[PDB]
Amino acid sequence: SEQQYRIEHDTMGEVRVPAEALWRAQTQRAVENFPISGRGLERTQIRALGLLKGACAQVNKDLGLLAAEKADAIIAAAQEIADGKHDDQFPIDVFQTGSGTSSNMNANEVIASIAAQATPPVVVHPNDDVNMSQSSNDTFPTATHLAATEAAVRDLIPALEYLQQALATKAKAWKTVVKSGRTHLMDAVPVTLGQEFGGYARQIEAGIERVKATLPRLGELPIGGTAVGTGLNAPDGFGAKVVEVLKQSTGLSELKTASDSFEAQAARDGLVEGSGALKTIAASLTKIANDIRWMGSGPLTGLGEIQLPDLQPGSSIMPGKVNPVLPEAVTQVAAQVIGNDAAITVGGLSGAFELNVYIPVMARNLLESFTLLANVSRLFVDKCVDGLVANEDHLRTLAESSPSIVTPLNSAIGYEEAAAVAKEALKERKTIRQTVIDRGLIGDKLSIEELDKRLDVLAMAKVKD
Amino acid sequence: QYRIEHDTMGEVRVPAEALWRAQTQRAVENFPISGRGLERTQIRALGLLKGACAQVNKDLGLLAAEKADAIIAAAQEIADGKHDDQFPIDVFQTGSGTSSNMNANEVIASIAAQATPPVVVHPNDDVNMSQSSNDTFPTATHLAATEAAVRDLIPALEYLQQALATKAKAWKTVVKSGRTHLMDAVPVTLGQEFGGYARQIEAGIERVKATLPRLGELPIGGTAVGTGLNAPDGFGAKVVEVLKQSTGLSELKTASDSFEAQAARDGLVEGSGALKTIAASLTKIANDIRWMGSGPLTGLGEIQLPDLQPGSSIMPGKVNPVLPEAVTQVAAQVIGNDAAITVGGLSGAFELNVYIPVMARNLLESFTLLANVSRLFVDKCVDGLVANEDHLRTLAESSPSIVTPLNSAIGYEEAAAVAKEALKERKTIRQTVIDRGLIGDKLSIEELDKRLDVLAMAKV
Amino acid sequence: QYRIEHDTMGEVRVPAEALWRAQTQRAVENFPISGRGLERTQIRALGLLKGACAQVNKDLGLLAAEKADAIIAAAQEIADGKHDDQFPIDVFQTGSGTSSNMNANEVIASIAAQATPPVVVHPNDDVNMSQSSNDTFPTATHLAATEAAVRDLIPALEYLQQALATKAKAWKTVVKSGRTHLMDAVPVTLGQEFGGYARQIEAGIERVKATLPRLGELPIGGTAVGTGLNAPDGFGAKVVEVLKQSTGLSELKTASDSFEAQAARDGLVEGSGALKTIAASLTKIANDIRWMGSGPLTGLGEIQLPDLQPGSSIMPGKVNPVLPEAVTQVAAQVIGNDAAITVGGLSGAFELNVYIPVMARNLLESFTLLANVSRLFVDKCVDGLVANEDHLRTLAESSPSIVTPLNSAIGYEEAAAVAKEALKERKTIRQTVIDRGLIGDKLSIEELDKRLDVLAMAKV
Amino acid sequence: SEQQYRIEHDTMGEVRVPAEALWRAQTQRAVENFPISGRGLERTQIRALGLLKGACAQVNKDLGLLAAEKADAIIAAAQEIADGKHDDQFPIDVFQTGSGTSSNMNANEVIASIAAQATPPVVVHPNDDVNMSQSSNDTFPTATHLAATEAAVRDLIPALEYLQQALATKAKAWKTVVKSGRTHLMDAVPVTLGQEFGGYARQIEAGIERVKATLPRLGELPIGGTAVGTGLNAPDGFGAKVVEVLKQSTGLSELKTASDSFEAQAARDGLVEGSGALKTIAASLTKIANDIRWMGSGPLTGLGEIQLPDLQPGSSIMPGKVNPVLPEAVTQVAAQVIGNDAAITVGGLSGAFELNVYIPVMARNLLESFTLLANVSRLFVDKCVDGLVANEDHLRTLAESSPSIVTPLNSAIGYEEAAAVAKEALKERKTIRQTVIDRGLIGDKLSIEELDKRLDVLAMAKVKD
Repeated sequence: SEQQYRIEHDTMGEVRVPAEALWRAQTQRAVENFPISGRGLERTQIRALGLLKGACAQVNKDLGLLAAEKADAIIAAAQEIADGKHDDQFPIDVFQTGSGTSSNMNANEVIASIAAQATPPVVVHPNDDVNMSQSSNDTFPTATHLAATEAAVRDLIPALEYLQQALATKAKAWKTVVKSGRTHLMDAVPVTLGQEFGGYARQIEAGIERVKATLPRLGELPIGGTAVGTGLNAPDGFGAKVVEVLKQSTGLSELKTASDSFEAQAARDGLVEGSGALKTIAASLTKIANDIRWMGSGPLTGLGEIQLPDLQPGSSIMPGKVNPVLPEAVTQVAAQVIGNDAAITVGGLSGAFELNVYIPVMARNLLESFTLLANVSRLFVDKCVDGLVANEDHLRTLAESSPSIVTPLNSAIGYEEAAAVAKEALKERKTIRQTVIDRGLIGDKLSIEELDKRLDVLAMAKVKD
Repeated sequence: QYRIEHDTMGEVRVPAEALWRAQTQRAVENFPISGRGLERTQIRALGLLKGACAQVNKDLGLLAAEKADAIIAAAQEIADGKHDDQFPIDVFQTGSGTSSNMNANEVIASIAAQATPPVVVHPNDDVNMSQSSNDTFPTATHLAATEAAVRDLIPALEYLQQALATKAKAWKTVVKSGRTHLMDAVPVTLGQEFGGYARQIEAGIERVKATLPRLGELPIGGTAVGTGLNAPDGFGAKVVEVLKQSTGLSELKTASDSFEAQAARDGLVEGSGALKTIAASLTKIANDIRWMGSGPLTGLGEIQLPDLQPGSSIMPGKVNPVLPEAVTQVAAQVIGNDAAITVGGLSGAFELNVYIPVMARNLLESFTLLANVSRLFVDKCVDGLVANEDHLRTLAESSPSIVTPLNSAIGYEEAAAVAKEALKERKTIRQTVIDRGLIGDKLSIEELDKRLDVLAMAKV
Repeated sequence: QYRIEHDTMGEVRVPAEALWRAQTQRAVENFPISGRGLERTQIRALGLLKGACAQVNKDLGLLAAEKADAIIAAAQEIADGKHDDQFPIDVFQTGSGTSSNMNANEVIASIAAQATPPVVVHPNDDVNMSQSSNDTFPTATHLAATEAAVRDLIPALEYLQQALATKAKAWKTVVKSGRTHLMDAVPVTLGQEFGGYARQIEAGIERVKATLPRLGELPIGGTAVGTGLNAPDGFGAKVVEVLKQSTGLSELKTASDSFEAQAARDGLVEGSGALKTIAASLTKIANDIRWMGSGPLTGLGEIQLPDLQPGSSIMPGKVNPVLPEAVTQVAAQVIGNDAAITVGGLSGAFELNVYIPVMARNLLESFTLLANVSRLFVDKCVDGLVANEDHLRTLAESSPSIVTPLNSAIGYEEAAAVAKEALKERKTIRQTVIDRGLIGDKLSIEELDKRLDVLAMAKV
Repeated sequence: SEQQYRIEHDTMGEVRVPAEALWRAQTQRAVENFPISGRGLERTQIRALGLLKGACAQVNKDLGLLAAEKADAIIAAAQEIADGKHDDQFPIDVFQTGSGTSSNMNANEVIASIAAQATPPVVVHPNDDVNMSQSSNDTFPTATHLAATEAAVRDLIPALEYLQQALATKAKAWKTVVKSGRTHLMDAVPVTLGQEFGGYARQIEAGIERVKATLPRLGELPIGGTAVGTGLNAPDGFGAKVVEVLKQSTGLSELKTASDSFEAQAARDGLVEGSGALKTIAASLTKIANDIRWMGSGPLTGLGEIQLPDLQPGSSIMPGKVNPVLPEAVTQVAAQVIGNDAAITVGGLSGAFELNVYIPVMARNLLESFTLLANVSRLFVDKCVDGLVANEDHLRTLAESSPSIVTPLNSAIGYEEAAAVAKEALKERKTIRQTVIDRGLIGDKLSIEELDKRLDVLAMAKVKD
């Protein structure tokens, strides 16, 4: 049958709210007001709002500001929200008012409805009780920084740690697997596949380092500053006490009150800082994934250096073809993180006076970047990196083929003559060794024995470990 | 509960009720990255194309009538959105969209298998006949994009432009002070400003339209690499003919070059730059409007915005410009999406750019956000705007820069001295001119008053 | 050694030999930020406009002949680049370009003061007559930008497109293996690929041309806020008339809306998106070319690039694709410049966008880099490219995916099994088909050989 | 008269080089090859190349690889280059080969020409001697990271420190200067001008923090890795010894050898990381500069909160008008840094195998961002921030005018009634105080004395210090 409504109200009047909804008047307005992307807060963001609302109620209870029956009912309802029992009750668009007033009221209203249908029913006012000592202006970006910290510490870093270990495992397994270095895409001097993969492992290690270095500021929460950062209508030390509860319940050691309470509301520069770390990682990952698909290019017309695990038929039309789908997923994610970074930057620069009103869009983009990076990193290990196989014979051949293996003769014959040696070898399809012989260079400056010691490609890659 | 399906890589457990098969199931397992799949508009576009392809194969005698008809019927179901739950593959799939192409192929086969009469079609040999993912998936993308441009954004933009033009006219004699550098300038009317904003949106429409020639190019018929191998002479022209007849999009066309259309997605980058420009226009229009609405008492107080919702969970009675906030945040998102599309576009290699799904995702999102926010910006903000005309008049008469039209009579340097004296002594411009002894051969009182008139000065 | 000049803020020490005056000197002191000033092209554009304005004031009887003639002569000197050392103000000046406008005004006055006969003109009252910085400086910007688009980039792009088209033709039967996802695909010809690249550049030209309608709009005549205060009826139309006659740029026009043209610089954002697209095209073309040239022995080895310089200070005899490196780095720069122009464009407030100098700087730089690198890309790279035809032929015949045209005879799944067997046993496709017993009712030997022909397969 | 040339040569043959030039064959080729932007290396980049070439020669001398006469002549010539005596001898475009081969050869050739015209002349070979133990692949990005570290530590940070001190000085001077907070551009609750400026000071302090947190990786130099990162043709410990010389001569404590020698050449992710710090600062600065020009907007039709120092006549046409030119310079710079960041990102993601060949473009953009930020920050202090004057009476009036001063009544009368109070006050142009009275709210929940204590605007801004 037809959609049913019950009446709710706010300070602007009465609103018809769908009968099955736990949200009330202000949420419903926002539903009518912002039907823009059709996407609302993520699971991670609803969880954070839930945890925060509970902690605030806890502290209000602790300080005698909110009666136990009310506080306990708000905390039980907030726990349910944290646990994901009410995600369908947050229908508000990402592209709502830029302070998140609407989503803050969403949480307030939902908690009130939950508390009213409990056993026994408990009446809490969405503003006076569930929002006691709070503004959207501290709580909504607090929930944002909390979720972002969580994603950094529990989601991305562990994934990156796992990717790094998988790369370092190839660095060790392939330490003496000689091949031709390539600079500018042209034949350079020998390296090992291991040394390359050690490179990649460091890119990822430095990525972990990058994420960590943002945490001291990504971790700052404005809770306590209420409307403008003055903390009006909040008790002394409210923010400190909320953060203490949140640190205890989440186990996130990096959460802290803001250094400056006006900076933490007038700006979301911490979100801009965190995005810069992930855009760096997108650059590292693009590089890594690219070298891997290039190395796996073929079977026959490419570089043919390594074999990637087959994951799915490559082509609706070319039968038998298999494609480096995982590196494609990695490089597409990197592109998304880069675009998201730019969206965060615009948001970040557009604050005015006491409030940056781009929190939902910045929240959306930063958290997405974290999720995509974390997920793609784990898949990159399990469905690509771990099962790579080196084509070792073909790789030694490549190493031996570069005319630039003449390079270690520089100290003996000089750069100019060595260049002539390389030009001649290649013009006459001769080996560097025979060309050296032919050009009359064996003598006091260079014996045959020195020439062979020096052209040894594995020796030339100078394996350190 | 699971059933076994197979592909050329072997056998795969697929959920029993699911209409997709082996290749789709692997994609579900391989790319759980974002948890978001193709949008409604993309699924629709895929369905229409698959029906179009089967129509052409049928017309040309390549695909038997029973098989073609079963595919056409099934693709129409997909197009109409009866099977969106049957497209579970992530956006962040293989960059050609092979997985989503096979997803359409597999789901069509399953629908056909249970139709009346039942008909067995092979996902590769029949439903993918004469096709590659490399031409069809960007064709569906460019089809979705052209549909969004023409039927969604342009109309929304036309609606916003009309609302602004309406204000340009309604407020044509509403004089106020111009501001340049944020400082008191000479007189303008609120209407002039809104005529400015209306042109920005009109120019936005021109900017979207200018991209259609290349945005509407579809690589269909180029198959695997652009050469048309395995497709018959004229497959593309004919599929595009069918798509124009069914969709009514006049802008669709075959690619000028069938290699450019698969090796690159430059038309998507081009489309995005149009959108990026509109983002910038909309940021400006929206900012001016929130600044004009600022107060009640501590800002500029030029106009009143329709109340849409309580502004503050803590500050009672306060109302906030929530709609210009939606707009400016949508603009930011479009700028981000543009950077993503840019990274994708520059990253092609040889016969295939393999960033189609991320490019497609970001371009289509910018379209929808812009179209949706634009309509709302009219109905919930622009239409209800109310000018505080007397306060605006007061502002127009308060700017010391109204001394400007005296330049030709007293010269810039003396006019500057008039301005500075007026300001420092808290005197009017007129009185300062008089005080400084400028009435005489230089300038009559009649002229002074004629030229200091703020409504004349705004030159409607 | 210094002399005293003054403005309405008071007296300023100016270097004695300098032709600029008080307002320019303050700008020199206020903005030592980048150490870079207006480019040659910008100074030229300013000079032409200032002469154009004096011409119109003269025609309309607003500026006496002696004064107008002195200004016209002086502005022509500036235009021809005889006084670039007299424009020392930083790019990062007041965002309206007031400082550079006064710089032109002051230098003109000084030139006029020492001309024959000598003529005293006032920088504000005479040389700036009927003008603001708010219309003239963006007019000069849009004039420079239109000049760069039409006389610099488009011709360079036409030159690159011709060089690519030449290769498209010269190499039309040079068969090689296609690559999609970086993996062995079906056959293409090198020419087809280069036809692809040529279309990208041809589409680039179309993309630049499509921006001219709005890029060539000049706010001239709108003066301080867009209302035309202090300028006579038709000042803009008339200045633009003169500029078209002198420059021969057919694309210059007055603004559709005189407020949009000063409140925003959206035409610059639009122009940049065109350039950004070209950056992406050029990255792709250049990458393919460096990858095709990769080796001598450890890469793909498809083509040889003209040697331009020793590649390595340490690796003797090595040569590197230095020109595609210049191109791809130019592309990056253009993408950056685009982000800068975007931040500028969205940041207008009321009657004036005050980011004109940074916008102007980045748009004009993208133009010059692209035009310059494009010409070089032809003369020092594309023209001299040499195809290794026999190696390419070997690649075309080596791809296991040449089994593809058998789909209609043996079906996708069997063809896949043929490919996999060929690869695993190191057998040819033809032999594998035979081995797997497929010759018969399905497929004759004559047909197998007809369809496996790589040059036919590329379908020229 | 006509341009004169002398003949030089490299391994590709003979080149005509302008007679007054100290560069030789390979530089001249690059001049003909890359006439793209018409801009070459900056003063900072030539200095770094000069310092590096000297240190390499020093270490080669120390280890017995290069004879004293040769080393001493290279070091004297390198010193002259470091000191800026030969900037006109680096004519090569930014948009040269992406490893900087050309600029590395530029330095090698110039040093050789200097050494030849010394007293007595000393012949050093540009490859064999001046480039001993080096590649462009380690030296050019070493000179880049060195210059970037220098700009961070000696240029930006000190400027930012100076901007921060100037902001904190206003934070203290204006601590009790009450005014109306603004959120969403609408009347909020009172703040002081000081609290706002404390916000800004923290944004800049967190910017210093951001720059510092990149240094451990921005400081890594690949010197020692030579061609591919294997250090072939370099002695054991070459990089360590060069860095030791460079640390001693520059006083830059943050310089260090690379953690992974292949990461430091295959990538310039450190440059991407440094750019992310500065783009965050661009966001902070845009915000700060914006609030300042808005506060200074007027004289009569704006917010009229503060007076900015006049720096120049504002308008060629509007006489007497003065414009916030410095904030305009700040916000334009911020835009440039943002665009530069994106150019760096593209470069950073585009590496292949053993070498990222986008070093010149990335170098160009990062260093520019540093210079512009450093210069604009110092001017922002001296020509704007330091001499700001608060319009204190007008600001108290603004504070007293916001209908949102009803906010501290929430705990006494409830959010809904307080909203009705604010709506009524404003509809009937009454004060919040009188409206409270009129609505019959003085009673047991709220005395007249409590109502006056609570509406006190300076008390409501809750000054902490």
